[PDB]
Amino acid sequence: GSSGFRKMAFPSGKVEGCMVQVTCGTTTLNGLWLDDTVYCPRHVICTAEDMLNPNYEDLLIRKSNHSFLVQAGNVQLRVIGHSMQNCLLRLKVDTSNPKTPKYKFVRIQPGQTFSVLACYNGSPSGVYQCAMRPNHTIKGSFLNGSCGSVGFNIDYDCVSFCYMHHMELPTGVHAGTDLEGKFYGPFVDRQTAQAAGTDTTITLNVLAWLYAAVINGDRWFLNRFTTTLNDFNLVAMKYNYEPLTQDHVDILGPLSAQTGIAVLDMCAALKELLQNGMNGRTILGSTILEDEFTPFDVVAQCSGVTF
Repeated sequence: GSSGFRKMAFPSGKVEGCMVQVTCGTTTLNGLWLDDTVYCPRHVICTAEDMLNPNYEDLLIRKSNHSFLVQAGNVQLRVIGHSMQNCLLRLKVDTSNPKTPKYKFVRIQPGQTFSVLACYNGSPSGVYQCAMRPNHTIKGSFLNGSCGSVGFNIDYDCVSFCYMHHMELPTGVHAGTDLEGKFYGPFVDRQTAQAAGTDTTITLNVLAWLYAAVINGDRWFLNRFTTTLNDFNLVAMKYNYEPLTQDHVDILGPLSAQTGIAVLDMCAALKELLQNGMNGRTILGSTILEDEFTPFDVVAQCSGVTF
């Protein structure tokens, strides 16, 4: 047994210095501060009510430069200009962020990983690695209660801002846009049922997670049965799981080598936890199967065999 899984801590390269808080009305979210400009989700101008059907074009002409309170710690950046870029809100401040790095605005895609700086109430609370699900969402509990946080990659001395968090979908995943205000995926910045096809559980991660568990003591969930790749995916879909490809099986080769448990034998164990549940039982201090951690996040912390 263990006290839970922790995700690797990646570099930030002074990205934490570009974080500020934007407050219009009763809403307060995170924003990106570069030079003399501030970026943040435009729904910061919407009160809980104006979410069922907001027309930002008019909700904006009802705000001035005073309407916005930009904070950089105990320091306030005075808004001397405001415009709108798609779903982002552009704000011109009366000063440039001294610790602004060489950057650019790229727009990655599903599969590509990037670091994300989560902000609890404001202060930076860690940099994490996340990938863009094929449906264009991201699974991470650290983004809960956040918003307006940013994702990026570092190449030498240049920061590549590629993402901004807007709203959390009821399915537990998060939707964001690139740094031009254009959403990644069929999502929108309004309160509406739009989380269709985001409830699919990532088999690859659960498995990895299950390996991470075995590596730290948890074994009870390991029966001595087995299953074919086909007979597994049969159950995979029944419970809304990603059918596993022989390709995915390769990815889980390092861990299978380390623990000495064949990937198919780990599936027979998973298939059980899906047809019977855990029964108030636990795995790495969890009563539900986790899938926020990829095979790489696991191998990272739980090193093991070297390659």
